[PDB]
Amino acid sequence: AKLVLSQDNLDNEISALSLANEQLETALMAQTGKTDKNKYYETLATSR
Amino acid sequence: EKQADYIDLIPQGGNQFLVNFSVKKTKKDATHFSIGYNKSFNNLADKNGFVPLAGEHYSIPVTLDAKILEKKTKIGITRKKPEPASDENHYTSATFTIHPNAEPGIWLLRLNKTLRLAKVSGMTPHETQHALIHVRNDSSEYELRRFTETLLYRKRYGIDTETALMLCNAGISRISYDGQLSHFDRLFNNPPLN
Amino acid sequence: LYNILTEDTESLTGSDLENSLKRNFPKVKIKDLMTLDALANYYELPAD
Amino acid sequence: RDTLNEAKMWYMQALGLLGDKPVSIFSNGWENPSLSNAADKTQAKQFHD
Repeated sequence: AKLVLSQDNLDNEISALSLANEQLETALMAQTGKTDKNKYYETLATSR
Repeated sequence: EKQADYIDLIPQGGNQFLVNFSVKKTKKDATHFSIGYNKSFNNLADKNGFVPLAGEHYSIPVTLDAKILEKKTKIGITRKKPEPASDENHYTSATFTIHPNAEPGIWLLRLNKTLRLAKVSGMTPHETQHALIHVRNDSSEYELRRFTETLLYRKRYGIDTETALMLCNAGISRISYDGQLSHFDRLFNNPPLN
Repeated sequence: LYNILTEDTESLTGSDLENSLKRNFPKVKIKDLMTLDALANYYELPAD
Repeated sequence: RDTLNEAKMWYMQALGLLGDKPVSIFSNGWENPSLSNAADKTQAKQFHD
């Protein structure tokens, strides 16, 4: 719903995997509550 | 008044705008700075958790209406003092009034120059303008000198127009150009280390 | 062309701007030149 | 040579038939709306009404 239909969105190429990863991160950090990406991965480095 | 910054309203189009600024002294107090409107109302965007830096070119997109712009409208920026901040910081503001159908000549003259230059130097008119370096004190002679130097450093060394521009004393551009990766990002954050 | 491109047109106002438009556009009418096709045909550059 | 002149003739005739190439505006009233603001039912109802 927030997606903006702009020529740059329509034209510019991005990596699909990066987009999958962004989609997963914005949910995992919403769950954890942390907004820092690097702090989150640091907590991700020890968790099982 | 003494020295604060320069503020500019960059009209993208209908109900789309931009604010560029470079606050001079950026060392006192700054936490989630603010954007003021009509000098007393409408905190427009309070979302940046960063501090603006000295002599640094920033750009924040903002949505306004041309109606209020038709009359004198003082838009301001408030570097937010930590807990309280309404005007008691070192506040800065500026007005922007629009009135169409005026002053056609001086822009068309610069267009005459840039179109002659594009046609002659063979590069496209968008390239010749993006590769033109403009400063508030930049004389036209030094501007053309920078352009011709760029063409020369592109002839010898056989480099890109962007590399030639960087050789012609051009800053790093944070803004994504031509629907591509910005220079700053393809330089440092491609891919961001760690 | 060098004499053309070295003039200080930016920050040039008053009757001096009138002089400069009469010098740099002696035969065309600026209002008739305003349009995009006219600009493309005057400078012999592509309209797009 | 003469057939090349004739070919230029036929192409010029087709061009005169087509007319003047329509310039494609890009600086136009198209803001960049969000998907939700572009996909409204009020947006279609007002139009058709």
